[PDB]
Amino acid sequence: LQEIQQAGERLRSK
Amino acid sequence: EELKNAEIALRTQKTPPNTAPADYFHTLVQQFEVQLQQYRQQIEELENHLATQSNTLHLSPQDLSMAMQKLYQTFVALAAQLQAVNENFKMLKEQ
Repeated sequence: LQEIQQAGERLRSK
Repeated sequence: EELKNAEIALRTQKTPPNTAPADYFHTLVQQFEVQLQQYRQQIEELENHLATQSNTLHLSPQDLSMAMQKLYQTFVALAAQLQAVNENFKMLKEQ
């Protein structure tokens, strides 16, 4: 899930 | 997009019968400038989601709770944004 992957990325970046 | 391009092309043709190509090349530079970083960001995210699916084996239930709390905070500040936009547009329609 690319939005889930982006949100996990946002977890990783924030 | 192609159709509009061809129509303007026909107009320019009926007009004809080096700065522009260099400018178009530089624009082709600018277009991809950000897209390379889009690729890099999507790649770092691919590595991240791959690492997470490696954990997707079982894991502990709490992360969902963390995401739910951040979800309520997100929707709250988003209601702040939306309520702000609504109230300002209502002040406008009043004016």
